[PDB]
Amino acid sequence: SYAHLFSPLLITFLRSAHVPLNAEALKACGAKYAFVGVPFDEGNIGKPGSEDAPREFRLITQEYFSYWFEYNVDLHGKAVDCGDVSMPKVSPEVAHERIYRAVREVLKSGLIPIICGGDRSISITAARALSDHIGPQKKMGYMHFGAQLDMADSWAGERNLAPCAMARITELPNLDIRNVAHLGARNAMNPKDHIDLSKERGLQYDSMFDLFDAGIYPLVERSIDRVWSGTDAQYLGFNFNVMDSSTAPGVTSTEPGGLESREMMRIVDMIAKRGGVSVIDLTELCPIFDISGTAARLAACVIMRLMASLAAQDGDVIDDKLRRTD
Amino acid sequence: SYAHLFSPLLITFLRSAHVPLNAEALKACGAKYAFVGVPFDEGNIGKPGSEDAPREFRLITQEYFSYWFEYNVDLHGKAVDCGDVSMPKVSPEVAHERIYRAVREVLKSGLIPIICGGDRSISITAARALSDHIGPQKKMGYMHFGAQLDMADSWAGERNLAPCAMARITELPNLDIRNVAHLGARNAMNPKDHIDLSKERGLQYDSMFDLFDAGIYPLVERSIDRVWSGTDAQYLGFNFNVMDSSTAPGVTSTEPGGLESREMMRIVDMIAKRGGVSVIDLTELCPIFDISGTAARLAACVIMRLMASLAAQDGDVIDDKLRRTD
Amino acid sequence: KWQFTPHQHRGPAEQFGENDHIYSPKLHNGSFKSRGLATFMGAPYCPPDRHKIREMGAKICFLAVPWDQGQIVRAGASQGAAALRDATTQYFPYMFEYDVDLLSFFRVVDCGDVPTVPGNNIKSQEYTADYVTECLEGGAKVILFGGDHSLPIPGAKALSRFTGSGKMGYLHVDCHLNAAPDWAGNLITNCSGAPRALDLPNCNARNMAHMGSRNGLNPKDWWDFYVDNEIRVVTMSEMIERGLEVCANEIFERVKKDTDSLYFTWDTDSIDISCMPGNSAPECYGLKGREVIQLARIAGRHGCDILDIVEFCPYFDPSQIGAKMTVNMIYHYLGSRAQTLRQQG
Ligand SMILES: [Zn+2]
Repeated sequence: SYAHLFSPLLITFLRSAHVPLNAEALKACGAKYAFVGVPFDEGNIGKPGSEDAPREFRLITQEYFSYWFEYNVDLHGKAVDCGDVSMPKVSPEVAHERIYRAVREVLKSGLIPIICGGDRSISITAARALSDHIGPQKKMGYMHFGAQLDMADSWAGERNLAPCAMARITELPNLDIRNVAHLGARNAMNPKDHIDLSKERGLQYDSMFDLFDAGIYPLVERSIDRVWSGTDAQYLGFNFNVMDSSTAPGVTSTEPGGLESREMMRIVDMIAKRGGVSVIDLTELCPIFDISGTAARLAACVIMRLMASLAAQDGDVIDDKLRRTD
Repeated sequence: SYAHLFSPLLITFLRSAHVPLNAEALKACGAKYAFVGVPFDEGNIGKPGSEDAPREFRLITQEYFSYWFEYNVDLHGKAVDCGDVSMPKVSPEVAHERIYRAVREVLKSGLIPIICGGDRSISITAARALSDHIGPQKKMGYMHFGAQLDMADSWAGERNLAPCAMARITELPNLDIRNVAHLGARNAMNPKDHIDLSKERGLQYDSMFDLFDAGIYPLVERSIDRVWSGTDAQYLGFNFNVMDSSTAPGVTSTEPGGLESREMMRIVDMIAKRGGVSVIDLTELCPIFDISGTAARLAACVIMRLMASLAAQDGDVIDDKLRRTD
Repeated sequence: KWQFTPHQHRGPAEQFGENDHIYSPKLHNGSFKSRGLATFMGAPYCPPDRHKIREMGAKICFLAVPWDQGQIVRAGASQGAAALRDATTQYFPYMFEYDVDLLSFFRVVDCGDVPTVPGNNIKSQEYTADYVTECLEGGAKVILFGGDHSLPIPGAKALSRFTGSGKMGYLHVDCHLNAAPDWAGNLITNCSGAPRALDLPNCNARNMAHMGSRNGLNPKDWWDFYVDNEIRVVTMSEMIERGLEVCANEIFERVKKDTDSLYFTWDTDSIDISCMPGNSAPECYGLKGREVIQLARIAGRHGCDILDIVEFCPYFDPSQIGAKMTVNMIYHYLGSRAQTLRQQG
């Protein structure tokens, strides 16, 4: 029935069905994406709040309809929600082990994990999962949006906190540095060793100033091509402090001088042109700092528009001629 | 040591050292800038709250790392904090005499005062202090960003309230009107007598509409040249209601349709190209109206980026060969 | 009849100068810090009564329509008019950008609020139409301040009736397409402004348009309405690509072509959530601050008979940004309108 497309006559992403975190159940359910909540923040060295993001994000998504008229796409059924990875507190070794297993398990199903943190360090283990999934004879690419490089070889004596995340990810043996993009870095939360390691490893990050200097889209397109050309799987990650402060207040560490929502919506379409992605993460939403749920809404529209734009690319559209009077 | 440049192992501006308002002590301390809090609000004709701005501004600045990778500059040591000017309540003439003496004293040291209000009338007194400091044989320039002209010859019969600020500043005897700039004026908090008095004196203000019609930067450059070319000292002030409401909600009198964060950051660099400033002020931050510290954080980033850009123009950069774990 | 005190306050320190309201206050601070008994723009109160309006010679009536129980989303817009009125105390009625004294140019009056009958959308909308009728029959153009987006139903009804054998255009600027034939059977909720306008006898599809839409709070039938009736939609995407001035000017030409009157409803959720968090259903990917003022300016150059502004909910904005944006939407419309009339002689 198509009643849900039209004006009328459980806490899950997009009001989607729950399916257990089980490869066989996921393979049989008919969906293309699987939402996984990861309320973990032991990687966070800044202000708390990310642990409530998965709940807030689900709830915001429940307010949109499944139909996206700009794309002539319905998302109903495209996703399901696996709930949350359950973690013991002050137990970081074992938390990461469980996250790793969960992402391997979704990947085994063939569905695309949508991983909602929680803090940015969860990317390390989700990325390592995709690395292991595809294995040493395939090539991965990686794209991340954020204001911070997170290129700390170590931080405060540790090696897997959020500021080390790219230093660990760029070490994955089937991620060639030339297939790695990092967009939006700016302002001062970027210590000199983050730059020095980048230059040492050849990480061709696109600073926010590089982006503005290039009119944004030309340089984004180049970095999309590096990540998607000649790669077998691509990991896409968001920290919405890539956005200007006014546009995404409810994040762990907001930064002035970022992207506008209209520029991110064009960037989502540019990504969608390549016709697929293997994993999607969003981390560092921080709903206690949010006004009218601005950051959560921005994130929800970005994720849903990427789903819808990918569907439109795949020609997976609704019949134009359907009318409420059927 | 340079440990602060790198990933790790009193409320003051930038967590800087406290140094007394003392010409001799300031000259000796090594810093180039001296932060002066001025929590005076009795020139305010509008909504209350600016008294709290010096504290809230300082607190945001304590969150920043001192190293700016976009400029390759370290701000550690570049500033000290002189605390707040001691001022009586319900005695504005005496308050303004205290501000005067505080500003002359910092200027006597050769350091650049960074003066944080508080209400816009504090600029009258700081600007007069700079006028008198340089003396009758020197030429001053003055540039201010704000949505209001503040050209009331009188207001409620009074002559030194906030909306009178530009009417008083443009009377300083070593400030030629040709060396005065005012950028961003817009909307209806600009009564006809402010326009008339501007025309009468030949104040060549750049309205927000004029700036947009010009694509902003071609006109800002022309006004920067008028203030810096051929003057001996330059006064730069900010009311962050020059910014679009979206990126400055927490100001005394927020205004829609203004500068966005990236545009002000480009303006800061264009100013820095001129290789110096004599006084920096910011007034009318109003934290009770702020949305997740947005205005205060934009203000902080503007001020710190101006310091960094200025250091970069001066070649005061960090040795690139320096590495962590030294 | 048409009398106001410059800078509000009477008693011993009253001001009486004929133009004192366009200048810095002289004996006191007026209402810039404390609101007192402020009307919209400090204008005279005038009951919404064709006799009183006519006799004052008022050419602009500000009327609030706080009704917020005609809608499907959440209540709140009932509180917006008070925040709007309060916000006008932070401005003069003189706009230097147009060199116009709005208050004397238009002889603006504040007609207070349209009364409501709680729980009764039918009768509340009848009140609204009757009240708007008085302002029109009094010889004024109208600024209507919502209230939920049910407003253009009685609003356009009234203007349609007043327009008679003439023809009326309708413009709708909204994140949301608002073209439900019905919503769970109800023909006159906030979701059906555009279909209810097309039902008017002198409102034709060729003179209707929508601008500003985006995102997924837009069921397919709302889009199908525009396709099937050949009504132009300019999405937010098209406005960004082709440019605001280009699109706005095309659309105003469209809706005014061979019409006698134009109704323009403007939802505050057309504005990007970064500039307007205080809204019943706020949305990213919208108009930026400068673009809101530019659209207002363009609308003022073309002119409309009724402008409505809806869905502002001040409870969900902790700042003054929402209230002051709504002031500017009105003041730039009026400023540009006066500059245009004056240039036309
Ligand atoms: Zn709407």
